[PDB]
Amino acid sequence: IAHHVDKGSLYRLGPVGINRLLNKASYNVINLSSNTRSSLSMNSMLILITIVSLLLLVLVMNVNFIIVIPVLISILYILFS
Amino acid sequence: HFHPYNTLGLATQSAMVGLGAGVVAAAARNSLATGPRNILTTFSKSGGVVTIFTGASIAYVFTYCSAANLRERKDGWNHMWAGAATGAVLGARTKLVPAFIGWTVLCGAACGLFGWTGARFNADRKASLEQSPKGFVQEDAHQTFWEVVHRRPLSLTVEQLGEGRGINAVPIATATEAP
Amino acid sequence: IRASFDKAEEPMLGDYPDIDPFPAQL
Amino acid sequence: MFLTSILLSSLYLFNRILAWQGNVKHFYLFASNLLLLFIVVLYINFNTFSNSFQFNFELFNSLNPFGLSNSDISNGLLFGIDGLSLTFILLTVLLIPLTLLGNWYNINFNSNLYYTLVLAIGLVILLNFWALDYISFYILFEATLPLLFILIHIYGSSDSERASFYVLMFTLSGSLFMLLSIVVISIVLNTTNFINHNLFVLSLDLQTIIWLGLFIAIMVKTPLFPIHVWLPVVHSESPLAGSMILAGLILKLALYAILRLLLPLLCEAQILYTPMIYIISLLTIILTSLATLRQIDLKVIIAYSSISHMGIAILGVCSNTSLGIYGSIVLGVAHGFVSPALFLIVGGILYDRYHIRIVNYYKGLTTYMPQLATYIIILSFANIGTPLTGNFTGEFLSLQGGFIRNPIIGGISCISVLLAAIYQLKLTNKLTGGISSIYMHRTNDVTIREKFIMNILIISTLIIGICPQIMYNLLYWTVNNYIYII
Amino acid sequence: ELKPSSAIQRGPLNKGGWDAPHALHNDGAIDRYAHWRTFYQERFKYTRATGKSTLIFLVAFPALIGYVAYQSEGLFEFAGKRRGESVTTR
Amino acid sequence: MLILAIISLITFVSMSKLSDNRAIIRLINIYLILVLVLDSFLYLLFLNNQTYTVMGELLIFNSFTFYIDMLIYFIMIVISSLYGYNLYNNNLYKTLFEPKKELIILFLINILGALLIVHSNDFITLFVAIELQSYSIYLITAIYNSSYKASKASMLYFFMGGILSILIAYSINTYYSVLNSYTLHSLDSLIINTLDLNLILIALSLGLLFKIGIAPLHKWLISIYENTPILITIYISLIPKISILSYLVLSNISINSLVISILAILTLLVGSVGGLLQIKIKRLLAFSGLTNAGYMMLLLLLNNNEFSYLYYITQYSISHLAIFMIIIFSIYYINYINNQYNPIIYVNQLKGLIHDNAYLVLSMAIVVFSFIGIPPLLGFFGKLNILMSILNNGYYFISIVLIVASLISALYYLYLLNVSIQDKNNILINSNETVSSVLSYILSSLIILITFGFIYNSLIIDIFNVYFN
Amino acid sequence: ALFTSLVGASGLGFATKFLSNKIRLKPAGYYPLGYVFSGVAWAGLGLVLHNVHQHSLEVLEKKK
Ligand SMILES: CCCCCCCCCCC(CCCCCCCCCC)(CO[C@H]1O[C@@H](CO)[C@H](O[C@@H]2O[C@@H](CO)[C@H](O)[C@@H](O)[C@@H]2O)[C@@H](O)[C@@H]1O)CO[C@H]1O[C@@H](CO)[C@H](O[C@@H]2O[C@@H](CO)[C@H](O)[C@@H](O)[C@@H]2O)[C@@H](O)[C@H]1O
Ligand SMILES: CCCCC/C=C\C/C=C\CCCCCCCC(=O)O[C@H](COC(=O)CCCCCCCCCCCCCCC)COP(=O)([O-])OCC[N+](C)(C)C
Repeated sequence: IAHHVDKGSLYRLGPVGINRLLNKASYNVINLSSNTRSSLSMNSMLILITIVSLLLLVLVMNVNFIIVIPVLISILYILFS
Repeated sequence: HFHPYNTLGLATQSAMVGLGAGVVAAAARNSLATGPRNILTTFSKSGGVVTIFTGASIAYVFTYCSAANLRERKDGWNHMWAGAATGAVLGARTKLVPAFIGWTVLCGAACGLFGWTGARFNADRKASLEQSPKGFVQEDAHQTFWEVVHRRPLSLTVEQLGEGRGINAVPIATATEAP
Repeated sequence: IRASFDKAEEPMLGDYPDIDPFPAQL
Repeated sequence: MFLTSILLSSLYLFNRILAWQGNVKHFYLFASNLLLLFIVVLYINFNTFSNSFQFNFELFNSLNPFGLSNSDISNGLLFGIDGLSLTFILLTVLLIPLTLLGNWYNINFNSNLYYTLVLAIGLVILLNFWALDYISFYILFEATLPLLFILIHIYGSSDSERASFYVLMFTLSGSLFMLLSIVVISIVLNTTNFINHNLFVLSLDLQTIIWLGLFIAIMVKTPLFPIHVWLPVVHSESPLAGSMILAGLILKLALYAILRLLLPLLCEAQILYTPMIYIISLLTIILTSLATLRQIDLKVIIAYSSISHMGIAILGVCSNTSLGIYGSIVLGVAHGFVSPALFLIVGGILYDRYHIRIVNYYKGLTTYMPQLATYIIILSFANIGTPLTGNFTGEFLSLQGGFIRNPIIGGISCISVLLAAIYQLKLTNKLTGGISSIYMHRTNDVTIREKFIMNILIISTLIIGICPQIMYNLLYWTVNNYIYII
Repeated sequence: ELKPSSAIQRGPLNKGGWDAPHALHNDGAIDRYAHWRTFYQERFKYTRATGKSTLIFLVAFPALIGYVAYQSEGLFEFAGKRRGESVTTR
Repeated sequence: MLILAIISLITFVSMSKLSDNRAIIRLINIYLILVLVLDSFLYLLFLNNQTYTVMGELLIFNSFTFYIDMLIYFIMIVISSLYGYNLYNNNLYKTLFEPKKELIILFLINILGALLIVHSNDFITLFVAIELQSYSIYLITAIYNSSYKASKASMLYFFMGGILSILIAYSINTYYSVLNSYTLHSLDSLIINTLDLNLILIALSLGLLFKIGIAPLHKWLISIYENTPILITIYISLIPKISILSYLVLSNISINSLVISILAILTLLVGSVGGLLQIKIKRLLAFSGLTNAGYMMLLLLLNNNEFSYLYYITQYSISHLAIFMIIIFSIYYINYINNQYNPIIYVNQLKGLIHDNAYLVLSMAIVVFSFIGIPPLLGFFGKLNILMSILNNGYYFISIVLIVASLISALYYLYLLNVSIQDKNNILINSNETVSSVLSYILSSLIILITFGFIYNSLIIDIFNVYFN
Repeated sequence: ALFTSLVGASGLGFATKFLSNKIRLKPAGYYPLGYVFSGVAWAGLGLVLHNVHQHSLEVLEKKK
């Protein structure tokens, strides 16, 4: 209990597992735009997707609501990991 | 009451949507990259994204409609079971078992917390203070949610709490009276 | 390493020397 | 004009003692000691015949922002006492000169910083118990956390970075949900108040889902089972004063807040949901008092001891019975005596002498410190719950009150007398007995100040243990103010 | 050509006070043992033993207490009593 | 009386030399002070939320707009009191932080462009005023021409602001195509039911919102903020945010907006987890700008957001302003100085600052606790009053993600303190020259507002009640 | 009361002058007339805010 529960698994849902979770998710949103020192072309091909992805997202929404939730979970997965 | 869901119909709609999301994400991954790339490496150096967008989109809504049909009601628990299935799909990319179990528990708990509040990113127009009856009641009205009264009816609290612990249908002193 | 709990702590140690546990009484 | 002149004189006296004397250890002692002379005279004029709140004042009213106010329209910050609210102030004010004393011959580097921080996080927990709004209770429920962060980070032993981050993070993370549940009942009722909310009922579907936001907020502060991650590893790297004032005062605050906030407007949401509180309190008593056995460090053991007694106490509050409420109050007033005395034993005396807190170096304390091994034993046997000490009166009444409400959970929870004896006596007979250790040069006997603290924290347990009725004159309304058994 | 100014004269930091002599000989084995035990969580991993303990004390044991506490809720009423009378409610 | 200043000073700066620039900025500072002192009795015009439409259905003058109109002059006095005044009287501190000749012109042209949006009714005043202020940011950025990063930053900001300006003009043109009028009150609550307007009104919103840092397009702004010099960026981080956010909040064109709710959540996620592993101080500071500008699309979803907004904006502007001025003080004590335009770059560089002076770290501690919402501080009631409106109007998952975002953000706010209270090994024993008197009195006043604004909280609520209802 | 509302804002002014001395690494009393300047300035701010609140209360009284 003092090693497999108190220090083992209640820190995985505590300050040890969340340190690694935030380390991974921060590293991915940092590396969103890593290379391509042409930052103008890199930010400019990003403005197009974020008026296309939203524009298809709303089309998918107003036919059925349930089929955008896995889309949004998968966008969080590709964005944060 | 409710209406059962077409599991196959909603699943194949979401399969088409996951297909389109995988295609537009692979098209995004080609162009937002570096090094030698062409038209054919759309699905060669794709990072396996179209499997993500396809499998999550099938498994969530299939488990959701199946859970809502076998429970015969709609609440936040169906989003918990569906988010557990989504965590099962997203956990299989890292081929390790305790990772996988953690994805299934935590993504399912996060999706259940999303489903319990209303399963909405926005608000409900009705059923919130600005558009719902609030404050005190005026007369012997059924106290709705958002409202306060001064004394609840005892026949209501015995139906809600129970007939056990200390709560009784008659208060204890007048139950023990001299006549 | 003799007991089943001493075996169950092999993957935790990384720089610990992992010596043989022997009773102080015996 | 008169009370302004008192302040303009006292700040000048403070300035001149800053100028001539170097430390303000003496003036902080003088001020914190005069707080006793003030609060005891407040206790004299306390009418015990009234359930009523006696001494009321609003700060920060509209018509008078800098001071007192007598208007027919009140939007300031209310303050007052009765009974319940007053026993914990009297617990507080006789302890804060002892933590202010507790690091007297110790600090040596920026002492004026340290004693300012300790006195300030004592005054903030005075005004915790004076407060009467939900916001004025809450705006001092975390005015502690800045000064606690900086008192752990600077002046912490070693690896005090991580402990300081934990005392901010865990408390804040559980505290924001308390803020949510305060916001909800401040937009429904439009009143933050501790006087009127007996009158206001709520829908059971509303009352159900705002009890969560306060319960998993006190789950962090009195550390119950998915929490108490942070409790031992904020203790084990704290300094001496910020460990005594943590374990004697910050923990009993949520014992006070489950009474003050939860029980009298959540009356119908609890009786559905007390048998989750019994689950969580039992498997903190069963689990956290069993992980004490395997602990290499010496301050971490007394940390988990604090967890186990605070897990006994909140199954006396949540009993909805009449003996358990008073039993949990006498637990809160007696654990706040016996426990900071133990922190004076572990990181107080023994870390000042040898500066390392591993248990494995420490045996044979009797042969060169006899009149410390006495304070090891009588203070341990006071922590276990031998009678005539005031811990047993609380443990007894709280196990009895938790036996009324559900007898199977009380029968299982009665094993805590055993489980609290095991680790405490295992520690006591490792420290007390054996040949005086190899690693250990013989250092001084326990000195006059570290006896003067101890005998106060021992007599104040023994008086409660011989007569627990010396504070029934305060509490006999608050034994009734929280029962909903119709 | 960007240097903090010539008008600083900055010195060393002392903590001040008395060098207390060493009352303890530190043991390297006990020190590295304790440093291994306190920071145990940075190297903990999931095995079959870890998973067995986590299955029991986090899942099965709260569920058993939950069954016992929510079923036996308002049964027992041992306040007075007599002979032959009902000891429970249900 | 901006243009009475601008027309006069442009002739005055045309003839003055390069040495006179400091004293020109001092003159303009004192001028703005006396415009705030002798002319601030115009609050009496409204007494019951009375709104005036001036220049013929073209400008709109109400009291929300009067408060923003007063807030911008106050922060401009604090900004202009930086360029006017020397930090120290040394060789380094003259060659650092040099104001250009045309800088003081471009500030007030930007304030004209920022005020003519909050006061704006027509779409053409909207478009001309976003253009005026966008040019002024193009040129406040590029005025330090002999800097490599600043020129690259101005050229990036140019094309991204150009795309979002054409997206706004497309939305304005499209609303004109479906309804003949340009004014927003041609809506008057009967259109929106019988008319699909949701796509137009969101594209008008998203056009301004993406100019500010709405988080799918957050990567370019962080790069511009890290690349400009450390004094251009306090101004160009404060001004366009507050100007258009009080526009979009005064005219509630996107209620219940699902796109706005998603991007609000995405902002609160990626800001609080983007600032976590970052070693540059202006970065950390700009993502603290991002999460706090994402407690804004939230109130933009609401109806009746004028206590929560205004209180949180003046909270944020004081707190923002104070922590930039703290690191501008902190550059004297650091051991390494690179990059003349941007002297402190890393948050590793301000170590051991408590051993240099303790009261600048006392100041830094109260501001960093005010960002994370610590209850006796003024920054707490801002989040409290956002949450008394989020939960008031039905946004429950928004509230939970708001809380989790605040907790993840506090982890990189407190890194500033973790760095600044540590042992340094090289303590200062005697500084020969001392920092400028007025420029440290300004920071002391901005602290004591933060630490003692709960005193006057109650007066503000009563005043508010009279003057907006 | 008006008087305590002046004295408290003047005390805020004394705190501004004190903390501005302490950032500049000066002693507490450095330019002890500057305390009078800051006290009068912040007390004048208390005058202003006090009178605005008075007039706002009277406007609310006239609506009945
Ligand atoms: C502090 C941390 C704890 C976190 C709690 C957050 C979760 C709180 C959710 C509970 C709550 C918000 C109340 C929140 C107020 C305080 C929030 C406090 C902080 C918020 C962080 C959301 O309630 C949601 O619950 C979900 C599941 O339970 C449902 O899921 C969905 O189900 C499917 C469709 O129904 C979907 O098809 C499916 O897709 C979803 O699955 C939703 O339908 C439902 O709206 C309840 O609101 C609602 O309650 C009901 C009575 O029930 C009230 O109507 C009543 O009608 C009569 C009945 O007597 C009476 O006339 C009267 O009584 C009243 O008129 C409403 O007025 C309304 O107000
Ligand atoms: C003698 C001057 C010496 C030189 C000083 C130069 C500049 C001083 C600038 C600012 C000093 C602070 C004045 C604050 C005025 C707020 C008016 C107001 O609460 O606004 C309310 C509405 O606000 C809101 O919605 C919410 C705003 C929330 C503010 C949050 C922070 C407040 C906490 C500290 C601020 C108060 C500190 C008082 C210090 C004594 C509208 O009322 P109003 O527009 O009629 O008030 C202006 C009348 N006036 C022009 C004559 C003064």
